[PDB]
Amino acid sequence: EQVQNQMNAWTKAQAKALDDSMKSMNKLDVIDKQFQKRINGEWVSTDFKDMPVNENTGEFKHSDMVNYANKKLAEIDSM
Amino acid sequence: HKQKVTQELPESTSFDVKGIEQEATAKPFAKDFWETHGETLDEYNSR
Repeated sequence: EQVQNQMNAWTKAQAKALDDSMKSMNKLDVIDKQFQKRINGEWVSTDFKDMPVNENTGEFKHSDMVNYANKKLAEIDSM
Repeated sequence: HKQKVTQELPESTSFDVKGIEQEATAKPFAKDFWETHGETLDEYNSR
């Protein structure tokens, strides 16, 4: 009944680690959706400072576009 | 405690796009006439 009390905290520290790595995937998904709405012929900006933000993503940093930019090119190279 | 930092590194890729190559510098019309009709343009109009 001490190890149970330890797991109540270790699980909280694992859910706070799948919160900061699902944010960093939400941001790439929304950046892809922005690029795709811009390509298919719709007038919405694609700067990282103009994405939408909904507490599943947080504020967008610059490095969350670099990451995306090297990941479309990586995916297009593999087709 | 396990180190939560792996030697695994992030990967960026080059914007390597190849389109269509260009045709080389085609010969000048004077040299064209030369190595095809063996005589320059001046020597062809003198007739």
